[PDB]
Amino acid sequence: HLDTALVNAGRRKKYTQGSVNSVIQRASSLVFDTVEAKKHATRNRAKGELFYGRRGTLTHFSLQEAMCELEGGAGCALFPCGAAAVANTILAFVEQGDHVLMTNTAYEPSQDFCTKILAKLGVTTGWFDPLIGADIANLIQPNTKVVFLESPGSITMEVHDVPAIVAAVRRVAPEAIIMIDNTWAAGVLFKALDFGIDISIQAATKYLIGHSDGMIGTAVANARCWEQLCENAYLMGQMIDADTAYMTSRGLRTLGVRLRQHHESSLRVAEWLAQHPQVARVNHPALPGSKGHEFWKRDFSGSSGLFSFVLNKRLTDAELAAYLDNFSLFSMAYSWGGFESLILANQPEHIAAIRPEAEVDFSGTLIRLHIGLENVDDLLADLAAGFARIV
Amino acid sequence: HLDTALVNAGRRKKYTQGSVNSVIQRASSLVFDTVEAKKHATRNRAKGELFYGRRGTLTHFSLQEAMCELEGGAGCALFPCGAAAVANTILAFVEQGDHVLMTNTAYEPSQDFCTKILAKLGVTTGWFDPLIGADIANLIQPNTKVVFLESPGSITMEVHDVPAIVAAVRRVAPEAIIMIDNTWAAGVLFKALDFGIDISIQAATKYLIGHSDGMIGTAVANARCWEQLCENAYLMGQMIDADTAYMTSRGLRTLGVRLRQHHESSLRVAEWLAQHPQVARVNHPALPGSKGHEFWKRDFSGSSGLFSFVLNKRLTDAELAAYLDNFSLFSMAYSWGGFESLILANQPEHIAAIRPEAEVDFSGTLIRLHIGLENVDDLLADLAAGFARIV
Amino acid sequence: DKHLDTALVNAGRRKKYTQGSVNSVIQRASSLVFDTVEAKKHATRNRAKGELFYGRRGTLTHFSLQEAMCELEGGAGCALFPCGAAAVANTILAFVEQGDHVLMTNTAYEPSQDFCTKILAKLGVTTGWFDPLIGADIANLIQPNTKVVFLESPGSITMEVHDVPAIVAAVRRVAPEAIIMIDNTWAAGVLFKALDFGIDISIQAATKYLIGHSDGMIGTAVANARCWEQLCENAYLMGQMIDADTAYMTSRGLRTLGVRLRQHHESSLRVAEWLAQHPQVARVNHPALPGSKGHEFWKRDFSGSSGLFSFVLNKRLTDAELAAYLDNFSLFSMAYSWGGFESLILANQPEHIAAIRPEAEVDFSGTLIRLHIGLENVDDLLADLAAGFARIV
Amino acid sequence: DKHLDTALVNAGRRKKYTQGSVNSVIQRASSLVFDTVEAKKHATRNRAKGELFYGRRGTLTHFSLQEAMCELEGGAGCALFPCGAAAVANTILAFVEQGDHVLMTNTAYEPSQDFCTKILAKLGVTTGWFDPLIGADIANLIQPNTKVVFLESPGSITMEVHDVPAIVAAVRRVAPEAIIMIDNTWAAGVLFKALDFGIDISIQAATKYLIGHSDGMIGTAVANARCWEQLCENAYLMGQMIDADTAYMTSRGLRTLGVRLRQHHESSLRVAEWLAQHPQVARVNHPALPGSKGHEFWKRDFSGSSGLFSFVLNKRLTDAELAAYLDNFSLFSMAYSWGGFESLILANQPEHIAAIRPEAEVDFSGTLIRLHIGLENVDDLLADLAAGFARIV
Ligand SMILES: *Cc1c(COP(=O)(O)O)cnc(C)c1O
Ligand SMILES: *Cc1c(COP(=O)(O)O)cnc(C)c1O
Ligand SMILES: *Cc1c(COP(=O)(O)O)cnc(C)c1O
Ligand SMILES: *Cc1c(COP(=O)(O)O)cnc(C)c1O
Ligand SMILES: [Mg+2]
Ligand SMILES: [Mg+2]
Repeated sequence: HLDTALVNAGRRKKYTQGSVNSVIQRASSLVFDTVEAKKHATRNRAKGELFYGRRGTLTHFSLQEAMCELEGGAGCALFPCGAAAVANTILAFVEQGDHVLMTNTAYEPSQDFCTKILAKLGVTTGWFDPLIGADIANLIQPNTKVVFLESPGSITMEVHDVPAIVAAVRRVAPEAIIMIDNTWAAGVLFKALDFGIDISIQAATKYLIGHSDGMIGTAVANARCWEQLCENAYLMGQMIDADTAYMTSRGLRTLGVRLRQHHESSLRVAEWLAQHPQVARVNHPALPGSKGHEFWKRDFSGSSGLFSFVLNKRLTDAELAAYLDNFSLFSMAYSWGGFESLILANQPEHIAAIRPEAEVDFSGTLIRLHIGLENVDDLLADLAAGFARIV
Repeated sequence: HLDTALVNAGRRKKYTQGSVNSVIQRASSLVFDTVEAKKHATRNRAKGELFYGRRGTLTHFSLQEAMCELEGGAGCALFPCGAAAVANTILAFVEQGDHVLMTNTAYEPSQDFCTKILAKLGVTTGWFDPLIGADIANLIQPNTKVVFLESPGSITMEVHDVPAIVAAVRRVAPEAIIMIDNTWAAGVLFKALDFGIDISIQAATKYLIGHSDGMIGTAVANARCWEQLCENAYLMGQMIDADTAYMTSRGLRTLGVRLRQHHESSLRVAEWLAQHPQVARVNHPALPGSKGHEFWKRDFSGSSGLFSFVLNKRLTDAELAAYLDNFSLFSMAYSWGGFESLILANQPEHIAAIRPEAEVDFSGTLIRLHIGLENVDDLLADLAAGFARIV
Repeated sequence: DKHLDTALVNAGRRKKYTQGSVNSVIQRASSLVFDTVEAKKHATRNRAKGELFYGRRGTLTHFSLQEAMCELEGGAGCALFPCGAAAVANTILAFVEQGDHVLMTNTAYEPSQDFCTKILAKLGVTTGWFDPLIGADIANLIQPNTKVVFLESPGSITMEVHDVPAIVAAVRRVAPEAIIMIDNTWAAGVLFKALDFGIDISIQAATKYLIGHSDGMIGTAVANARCWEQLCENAYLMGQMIDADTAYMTSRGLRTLGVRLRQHHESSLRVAEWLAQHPQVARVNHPALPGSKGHEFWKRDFSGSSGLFSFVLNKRLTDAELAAYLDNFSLFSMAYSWGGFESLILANQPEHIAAIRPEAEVDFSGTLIRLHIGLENVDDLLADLAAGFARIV
Repeated sequence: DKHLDTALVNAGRRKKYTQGSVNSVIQRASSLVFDTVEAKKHATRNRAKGELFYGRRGTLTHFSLQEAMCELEGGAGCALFPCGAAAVANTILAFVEQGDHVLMTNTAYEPSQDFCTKILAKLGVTTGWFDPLIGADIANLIQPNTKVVFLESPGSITMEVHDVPAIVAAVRRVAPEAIIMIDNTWAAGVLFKALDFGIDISIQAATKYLIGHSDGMIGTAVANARCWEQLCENAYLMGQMIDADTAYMTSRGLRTLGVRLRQHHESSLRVAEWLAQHPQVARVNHPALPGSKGHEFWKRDFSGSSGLFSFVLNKRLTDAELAAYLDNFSLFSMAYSWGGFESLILANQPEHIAAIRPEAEVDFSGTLIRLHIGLENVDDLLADLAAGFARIV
């Protein structure tokens, strides 16, 4: 059961040394008692023997073991944040002349890494609609090396048909590297590697940390792709500090109870918004009628608390301020996955500008909500008060 | 005076909020009270206004201000470790078709980033002897974009003639990006940017942290190069956690008193080794006769505690174990810059393999020492006991 | 009902403490700098009133936690301590002097009892005991020199729930000026609103559910207006404080306390209901289980349950049987403390309990097993308990 | 001489605590897991002897610090506390009972005095006072019920150095069983080897030089074999402990303590020598300065100096002059505490000192300025002091 696995993942005596949680081992230098010990550590420098702090200490090894168990992978690479995990995981598998095929709903920093970093290094990026399904086969080029998924999509929440995409990729380019940004699912509500994806990337910053106070990225790879991910990310110096690794392991322990509350509350809010006269559409993977909902219901084991909705009109700048500046419980901030409820707004042309080679299908102002752990009736009252400020 | 600057750098009330040290602000989400506040934060997202944790919190801003003051730069980018700072700082300034010209004594992970990451991205790397001086002009190609220095060199400690190198580069390619790995000097014993270098990179892991228990990289850039460094490293997701940033600021406060002890002790050990019958040569920038010593004496304001020496013979594997396995105070580990004294050995062919397009000029076993804060007569007794095990 | 969830998310989070982040900043300090003599004078006058003065009085991080605890427990001030045992010992010490008498429940946490019998006694302060179900009959035990009446509901290990209204009313009838204190750790200070019942001070080992992850230690004591000044100043004369980082982690634990406690309640009551039907169980002590001692008071006076409870086996396990039972669990771990995400198991023989029930005997003869029910899947925990039963059948 | 530098680098760093790193691991815990009943029994028997048992007794991180402190101060055990004031109050409390008497130097840290007069007095323990230079004449003040003789050398604020050998010899002549304690904070426990002088317990605010950076609070008390058991168990009954992270940071501070103290000594003595020649200075109180009170004992009994000292101005500054002086320093900051990298300044009027010198009067009439000399360049600090003098001339 997932709840039991979350409580126990990565907690072995060699890391915990008698406590419930792993020790925090802060180190660059790791000491070798003999030349033979140093030789053994060198051979096992990527295999959980203490060698050098850039490879990790006991605290990192415990987190890596936990992530491999929970996401069903052969190895887990750690990064300073989610954006670093995305950028460096893609970079690890490309070279001049390669092509990346990325969903047009990818997180904007992921897109900007492709267009502003990869392109000048001779790696091209093409784009696809998140509902393309089996038709992605027609976009695979002779030089396509990476297929990059993100389900649900950033902001607009469209859910891919991963089985159809993976089957189509494997028909044309069996050896391609299929990656997913699996942050919304916290890597546990969608078991990406069981669907034939090669690498599951997360901003552990979000639900794994769970409290809006650490930043960290993870990438869990299958056996085919692990060695290349591990060694190439290491050549870029990617690692996380021991204390944040500890706080990520610690966040896992409450992830199940947190996610269940985020699901229950956010679906309640989504159902209520969907009936509301000031709401044109609700984008929540768990809400019937949302884009790709059928695939969410089939392929995921739950929901988190992040979603969006489109207002029945385009707010003026004055209305945007009246709406956003006067919430009592929702806070305006970037990021999500914590205990606090958050709100942000985007105009349609803002979204169109981050949907490469595509237009948007709405004209009202889009509101993205993160539903935290507050009482849902209090959150509904805050949203209702906001509606009254713009009616 | 440097000691007063080290105590005070980055400590302004807006970061310290009443304490001696900056507060530790742990955050991904940073809250905007109004739409206008969010617009202001966005405009100032790289200029010390709270915007998003990947850009930094008050704790990072304090460290960045300190590093800019101490190294005389326009901005300071932060990284998860020194290797990440090197890799990402080079990457920030190259594209397909560019050429990098790097000292053949560069830190081995820096070389491996160039040969294993850059090359397949269409960026070539050429090499130069660290004593090339003005003759580097003959190696500058039409596509040379970056000139990468490291003074003293890794392991073998050769000191560049930076004024001669910089003048020759500026004669041929005034616009080239000149970078230095300035870790041995802790960025303060050699004021790189005052010599016309564009970017000074450090593994803050070493002397800035000072205790072998944090990892972090920094890169301080002049005004010409800052915006590109800042934005391109950010697109790779590079950052450090708030707690390590705090521990780096904290390490600065004792850096002066620590470095003076490392200098005094390590020069004493070097002078003693230089008289010893079992020692063929001593590689210490502060020791008369060492390679580039004249430039160290002219261009640096002190020494740290890392150096090497060559034994009067090539140790067999049995002798290596007898020597290294039985020290009482020196420990075998990678890294350096802490309070503990460390020892490592390399055979000549090991060094030759990390001197691209060059051979080594010694045949004895090379021993690298980090001289910590222990009593120097105790360290000398430990070294003497080691000599007796191999005589 | 989830009534408190919004309060838990927001408690103590004011801009002066968070400075733009969601959580309070961590301000590590002994020295706190005064920019001017005028500022030093103001900080001195207000050194116990939330102006930065000296690290021993607190930094912004402590002030934020103190505000959150006062809001959640409805107090006038919150004193902080290195652990729950320090909170108990120092809160009692803050209100006693030579010649005074303490009246304490005989189900009090053992370190609390030992503080009374081994420290207070040699300082001229005597301690008497009462059965946890004494209710209004406590009036007969109050002496003219009784200064402190010390409650703990549910009781340690055996889980008996006081009739707090009856006890408080009797104390106020006989000794209105007495200081009534409660160790409110099991309720995490929020499932039983002690200060609303006329208790003067609610003490918690924040170590347990507030931290919630078995990795910090900290005590809190929230006092009403009548008692705050004496608690604050006398604990400070003993140098009592907590470090800023643990204060931050306690505030952080508050944010998930509601969702955690609901799961601990649901899972532990399921386990208790199953044990109460099991042929190898003689008795189940869970405040939320009908028939448990003081359950009617729990039902009336609490807003929920946590996950700690106990049960009595049908026999006293020998040392050998205790090893066969405890050494071979797959999910439960043997450890002290509780309140975390992990399920824990500990055994107490009946004679061990009797020795920590002063002036009383136990009313059971089997080994008592104390369970902390964590966040694991409850069916997996039941399978672990069932396997344990098979090892001792 | 740097004799202790190797010991400071290595103290407490054993493989069982460091597990491959240079520094001890940070083990955060309340619960400590017992794999078997046999392991729990062994941990219980050895719960005060460095076996993992419960977070309140310590984790590996605490054990490493305790080992380092016992090595450096030459003791049998080291008890840990939330701050220096908690160490003083709880170490004294651990050895007194109703009817006992404490004999304390009148230059003791004010919170230490207030603990005696405001806490101990109401528990039946009386306190008497002695001049710090009393030496062998202390014998006349020892009563049949004197249980504790409490030293502090140099004294707080005014810096008087005891003749510890003379005091100890007199105490052992009259009351051999008395518990002699010293607050050894100024020496960081290493510049004065208190236990080698026949003192029983050396107490430190590790907050100061051991932490060394003004950002952690922690008290330590290192006891000889005679007194360790009572200190350990009675402090534990008061719940006294420190968090694992602050213990780690204290161990970490030890590693640079030698290099820091040498700079504090060099710089502060230079400043003291300059002040002693300054026309606006009436007196300099620095143990390392010839002519200072008890300097001959400092020279004989200490292995070095720290950076805290004081001086008396040629006049008492009014409130207005105090602001002009203190508000406008560029490098010195106004704050309590000391022992860090930053230079600090605080003023005490002569009448303020007299009020904290029980049964004594002060022998100066100017404002007393206490300086902590940090790691800044000493010529810059002298320029800051010179500018201050110009503002009050
Ligand atoms: C938050 C976000 C990221 C980036 O993570 P950071 O830790 O903020 O760098 C990556 N992917 C998704 C889907 C995100 O929402
Ligand atoms: C240590 C080292 C680095 C790498 O720093 P890390 O923090 O270990 O990644 C970079 N440059 C030099 C010269 C080094 O010695
Ligand atoms: C745990 C316990 C305490 C002691 O708390 P510590 O933080 O471990 O000192 C106090 N009261 C109760 C009811 C406890 O169970
Ligand atoms: C600072 C001080 C103390 C108190 O230490 P805290 O950690 O601040 O409680 C004790 N003794 C002396 C001599 C002091 O100066
Ligand atoms: Mg578009
Ligand atoms: Mg070569």
